[PDB]
Amino acid sequence: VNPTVFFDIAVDGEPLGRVSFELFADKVPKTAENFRALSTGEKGFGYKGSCFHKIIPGFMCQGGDFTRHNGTGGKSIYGEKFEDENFILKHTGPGILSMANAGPNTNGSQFFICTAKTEWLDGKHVVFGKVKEGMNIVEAMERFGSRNGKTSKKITIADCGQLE
Repeated sequence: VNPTVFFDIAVDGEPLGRVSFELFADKVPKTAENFRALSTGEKGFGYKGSCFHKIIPGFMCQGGDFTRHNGTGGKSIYGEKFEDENFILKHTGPGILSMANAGPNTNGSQFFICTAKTEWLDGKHVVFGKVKEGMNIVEAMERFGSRNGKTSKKITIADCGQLE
């Protein structure tokens, strides 16, 4: 019953491929739900059209700032911010999907996809999903990043929604 959502990823507008994700609703219901809803855009805003504004090769690709596209924006579907649901799940390797934040209980809409084991984030970021299909696309994405996270082409979610 875990949901599956997808991003049609594009680079300066040119389709790269579809990545799909398993959201672990069975362990972090509220967090999975937030990402699911923002992927369908059913609440009237969401991820369609936003970019990955920070990609650091060999570390992670971060996105989800759909209000300001630069790491300052984003909102949850619950209000402005919500709490750390739990730290059951660990950053075990590439493909892990996890919440960006600015300290305890500051979950918005921003997230990142690990491109390695990043266990130093364990117990400080809530892990809630995993890539599933199209890890390779996220690897291709890694290559438009830089050591500081500035990206050298506009990597976008041209479309997104739920597959199941």
